Amino acid sequence: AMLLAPGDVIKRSSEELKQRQIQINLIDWTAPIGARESAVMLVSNSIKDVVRATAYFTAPTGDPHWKEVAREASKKKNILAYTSTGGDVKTEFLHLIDHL
Amino acid sequence: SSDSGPLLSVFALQEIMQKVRQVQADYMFTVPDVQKILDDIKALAAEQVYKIVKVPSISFRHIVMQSRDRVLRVDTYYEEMSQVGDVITEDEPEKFYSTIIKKVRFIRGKGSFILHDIPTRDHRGMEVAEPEVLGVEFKNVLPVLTAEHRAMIQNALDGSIIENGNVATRDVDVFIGACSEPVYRIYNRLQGYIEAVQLQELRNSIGWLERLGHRKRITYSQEVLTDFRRQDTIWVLALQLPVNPQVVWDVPRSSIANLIMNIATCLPTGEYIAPNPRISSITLTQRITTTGPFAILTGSTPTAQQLNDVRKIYLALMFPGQIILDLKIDPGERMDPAVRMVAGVVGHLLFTAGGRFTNLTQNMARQLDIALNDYLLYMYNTRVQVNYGPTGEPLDFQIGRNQYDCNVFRADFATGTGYNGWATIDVEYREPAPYVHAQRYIRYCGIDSRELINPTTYGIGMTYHCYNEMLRMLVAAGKDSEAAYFRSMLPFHMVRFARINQIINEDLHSVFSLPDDMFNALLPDLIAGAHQNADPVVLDVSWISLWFAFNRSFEPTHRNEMLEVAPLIESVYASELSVMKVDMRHLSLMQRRFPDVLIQARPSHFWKAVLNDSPEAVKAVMNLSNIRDMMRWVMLPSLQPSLKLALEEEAWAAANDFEDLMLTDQVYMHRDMLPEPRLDDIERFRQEGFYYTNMLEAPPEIDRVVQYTYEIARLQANMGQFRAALRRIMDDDDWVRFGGVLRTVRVKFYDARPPDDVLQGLPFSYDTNEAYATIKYATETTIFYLIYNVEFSNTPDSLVLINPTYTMTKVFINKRIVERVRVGQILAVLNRRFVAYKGKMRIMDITQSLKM
Amino acid sequence: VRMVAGVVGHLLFTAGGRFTNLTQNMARQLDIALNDYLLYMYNTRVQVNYGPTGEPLDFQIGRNQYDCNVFRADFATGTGYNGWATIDVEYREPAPY
Repeated sequence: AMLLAPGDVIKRSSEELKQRQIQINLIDWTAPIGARESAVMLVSNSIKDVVRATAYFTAPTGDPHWKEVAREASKKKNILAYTSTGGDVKTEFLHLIDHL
Repeated sequence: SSDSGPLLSVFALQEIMQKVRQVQADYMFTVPDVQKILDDIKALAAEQVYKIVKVPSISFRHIVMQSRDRVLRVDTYYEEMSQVGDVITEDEPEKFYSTIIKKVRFIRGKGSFILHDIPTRDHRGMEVAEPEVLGVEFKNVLPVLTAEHRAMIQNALDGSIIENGNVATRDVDVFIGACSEPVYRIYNRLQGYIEAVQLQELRNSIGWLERLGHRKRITYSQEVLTDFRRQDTIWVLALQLPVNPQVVWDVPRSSIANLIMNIATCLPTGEYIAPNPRISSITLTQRITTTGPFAILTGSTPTAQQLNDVRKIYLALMFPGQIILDLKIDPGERMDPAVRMVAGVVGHLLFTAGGRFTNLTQNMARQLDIALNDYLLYMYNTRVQVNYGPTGEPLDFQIGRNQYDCNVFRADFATGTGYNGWATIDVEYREPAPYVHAQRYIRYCGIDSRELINPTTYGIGMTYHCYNEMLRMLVAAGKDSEAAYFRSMLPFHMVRFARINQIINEDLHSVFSLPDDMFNALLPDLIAGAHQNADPVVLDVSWISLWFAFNRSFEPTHRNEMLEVAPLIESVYASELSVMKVDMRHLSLMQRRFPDVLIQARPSHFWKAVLNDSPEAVKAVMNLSNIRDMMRWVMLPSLQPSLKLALEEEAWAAANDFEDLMLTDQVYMHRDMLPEPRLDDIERFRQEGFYYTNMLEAPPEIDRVVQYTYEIARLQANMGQFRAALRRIMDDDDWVRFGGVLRTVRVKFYDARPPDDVLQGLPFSYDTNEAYATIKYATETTIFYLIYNVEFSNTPDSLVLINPTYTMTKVFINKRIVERVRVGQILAVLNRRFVAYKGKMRIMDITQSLKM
Repeated sequence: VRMVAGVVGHLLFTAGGRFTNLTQNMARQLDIALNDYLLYMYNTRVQVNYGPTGEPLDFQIGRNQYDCNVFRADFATGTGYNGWATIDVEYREPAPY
């Protein structure tokens, strides 16, 4: 399961995802112990990995590369989508990753 | 790192190659790229057999004579087929059989065509055929005819109406055309097969494909399951999906090739994932007490050979019986005992021993059990009371507060006790699988693979027998820390076994897997130590590689991108094998039928000949490693039906005769002066031309001909009495025939004086060396038809000679290659029935629907 | 999403009885998805008893061993969809057409 999110929220929340043992491939712009903690394989945002993603998350942000990625993700026939509704994106994004 | 299909395939093939060369070197290369071979076999599967064409190729043509009432009609098929092949020579059997197979392949390939959207014309409210669709060419005779004969030919040409007919409740248009005999036979057989396939087996093939897709949890496209029932499409079935699996498992010495093909075609791609770091925190807490063996685990970056060992041990874990494991001898590196005992316990957990199947030898079990004995005896933080047994074998002592023993822990292949196969069930036969040879189900952990799993929640609250028993053993031994570590380990362990069970019971199901016979017989083969079938494959690993394998795991990221197109590849492979077998059988029968006129040849000769004219992809797939063994292979009547096999059989039946192959042994020598053209009295030459040929209307009188064979001719040549005997025969005004070995012939047409080599040609070559001289039978004999153009009459020396000239060679062919007819009979040969489909109909196959 | 789509489409549409609006391919895919959803086996533990043949949904689940093989689609009676044993077409006073 792969997810697409804006670059700023991934860069700002890198340490929590690293604690979640989720791989990160970012492009900059300047209960007993279980087998695994989260089901997500990769959270990133690029043109190359849109063909492998299965969902995407949209939020108000600023970056010159989110437009094409979001449009190509919306082009997909069979993909899930989530949107942010007010407040902080911190807890909402963390909860979505936890229950994905 | 990542592991995929082709990468692990070439890795395992490299290990197989290095092991086999190490084995072979005791008795006094690079791995081929599997991607290139696989692309070739996919492309060959995508190739078509037939050919769609608007109009059939021309079959007859006409040459006008000087007389206006006579035309000469010639079939172009013999003319264009006599030029196909090579020279026939008596002392090269391989060239002879190569020419024969090339000619029969050409005959088969020429006649395979399907009509589509033929041109038409409206006349008197009906449909009529435009002159180019029917195979008659008469361009030359139209300007030279009279008015009323032109009226006759126009009426006859316009009288070819078009009738309507049905083919499996589909509308078709049928008309009358002209074509040669074997080409029409091949076309009619193809049309008959097309009509016959529409009834029964195509629906069965579609249903079998749907069932196979249902088993493997993949859904096929709507086209391949729906366009069967469409009214406007005709579906021809070149390759039948329910392929018989005996043919692929019958070629000798192919277990490695089938295994590597299965790995290349069915393995998905995945990632290796480290366990939960809270377990690492537990290990760090354990590090306070240094008495633990894994406190000195040295969790550094593994080297390359350790990664290779992990990959090969997981490969051994995937295949239950194909791959066996052993230990690598390392007398150079010095090792601590802690790694030895942790490797021993890890190997006890992760592997299996026996019961129904096995993947280990007795040796590695022996070192494993002695290492576990060393762990339970040598190292200790404090002493624990223990009572030893009377017999001096490992694991024969009672240790702990209770009366718990370890005699049952001893490795035994009869019952498979101690390991994960202790009193569990592994093999199970439930429901007839889509493949009728691999109806088995296996379960390493003991949990079914039908139910889905979720990694974040699975693995809590359930245990199996062997793990619980050893945990009770270890807690009875007083080793609490290792017990807690393994309790942490357990969910990861069961998740990995669930994943491996799913991938082995769901994805690797193919024709290339072993059937139940040798799968069941493998264990007694290893127990008895005597090999009768194909031997198993053994590999080697290191001690710490076991710990690395236990720490790591394999989780698939996504499936192979070509899992859906494998059945077509296996079907076309089996069809090519069947074509090879039927070709071998037909060559043997052809050799046996006529031994007097054909030379005897070794099996290797025409075997190499038939291999030379075969596609390269099946050559590469087959040869991934005698003479009589493949003869025994050919003797088995196992077979796989296909369209190509039917066409090959029909072509062989047509080519059973030699007269239609333009190969004959009827050549004659007779002395007769060449007729001369009447140069004088120019008006007569203008109103009457010249015409000469070699062919006789009938064989000559039987009593006035003598017979020579190869042996007596060779003897006379050795004794130097050949030409004298020929002269003596010739002056008697008799005939002579060069019977015996088959001869190739050619046909040519000349509008002027032919070169002197053709006119003075001899049916033998005579040379001298300095046992007197050598003779060879004719390289080629030419059949010529001389029709001198009267336009050349104003320019002589192109139609006249200087002396009376004697021609010698005559050839008799029973079939009328060239005939003379008047204007009435030039359109009387239209007697063949042609069926066609409209261009508003679509022709589609299964391969085209899958976008190959 | 395929699993939940199958389990919801087994209830949304209708099949069999007097008419249908699905092909057999959709019926088979929906049955497969329903079987996959019923065998997801996520949180609690429940016993399942499989049947003789390998046809989908041929098993019994629950403490009372409920028969769930009748949910398999069949166009003769439509027992696995909205047309299952319910009157669905009727007649009344004549229409103008």
